This record gives sequence, C-alpha cells and structure tokens, in this order.
Amino acid sequence: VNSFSGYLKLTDNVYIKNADIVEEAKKVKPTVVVNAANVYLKHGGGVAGALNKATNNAMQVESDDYIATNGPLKVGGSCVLSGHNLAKHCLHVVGPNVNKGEDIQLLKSAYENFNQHEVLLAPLLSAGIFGADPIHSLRVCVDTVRTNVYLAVFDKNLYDKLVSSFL
Ligand SMILES: O=C1CC[C@@H](c2cccs2)N1Nc1ncnc2[nH]cc(I)c12
Repeated sequence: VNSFSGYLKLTDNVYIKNADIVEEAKKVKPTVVVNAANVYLKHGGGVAGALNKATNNAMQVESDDYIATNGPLKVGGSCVLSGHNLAKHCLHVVGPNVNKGEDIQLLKSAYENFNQHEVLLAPLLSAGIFGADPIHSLRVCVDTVRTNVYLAVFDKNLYDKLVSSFL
C-alpha cells in the first residue's frame, strides 16, 4: 500500500491521473519524482521548468554542478539527483525532443530508466513541449515500465483522451 490517491489503474503496474505533478509531488513526497529533462539539465519550461520553480531554483543550481562535473546526459539517459522539497530523489530522464529532430525510438530507452526504481511519480516522456504524441508515449510506457508508475497528466482534456483511447 502507498499514498497515491485518485488514480485510474491502466495495467498491473501503470496508473494515471489528471494532476499537476508539482502539486502531486508536494502532497505525496514520493521516493522518486521523474523530471522531463534535457541533456543539459536546463530546466526552462514544461515539466522541468515547473519542477525547478517549485524548488526555488535549487534544482537548477544542483544540476549546473552535475553538468560541470559530468557533462551532458544522453538522449534516452538519466541521472538521479536530489528531490529537494518535492521528493526524496529526482530521476532526470531525457526523452527525445521531436522539435529538435531526435529519434522517437529513443523513447523506449528513456522509459527503461524507470525500471531501476520500484515506485515513481512521473509525466509522460516526450509529451508536451517535447513534441511527441502523448497517446504513443503512454503506449511505450505501459509496454516498457515494469515497476509501479503513477503518471500525472496536467491537461484534463488530454487525460480524458488518454483514458478513453487506451487499449
Ligand atoms: O500534461 C502534460 C502532457 C505532456 C506533458 C508535457 C508537455 C510538454 C512538456 S512536458 N504534460 N505536462 C505536465 N504534466 C504534469 N504536471 C505538469 N506541471 C506542469 C506541466 I507543463 C505539467
């Protein structure tokens, strides 16, 4: 039993909810919140901009030190950093950004990072300003993640379409 509330169960291990991931993280304080990161960990907009804002820019400060030491992530890759006031840990995962021409096949590799964590609160990777089809992203998530994932979908209209169209 865990503290997530109000989720629709899609499969044995995948759950979904219309919610703001920032507000969901602040309420649940999960072990892992997933960020929709880019390879430079520049958290300017979308989910990343919102999560970083909620940490009062501490996420960005930590991230800049990480990049200075380690260099950029790979598309499809991830790193574990602090969750600050939102979670114990933040798993920064880089899905392909279609608006940059990145290969959508890398979306499966991105979701594979979730399997290193027993339970996660997460957005749909590569959705929103990353330009991929959120219905497809949900399909890849369900077919790739085997650990327990709680998906937060900010847009109510999108959430209803994802549920209604889910096979
Ligand atoms: O609703 C969706 C569907 C795809 C995804 C993205 C689209 C472009 C970049 S990410 N998204 N965003 C969010 N999901 C949950 N909480 C959130 N808080 C702030 C935001 I913005 C946000």
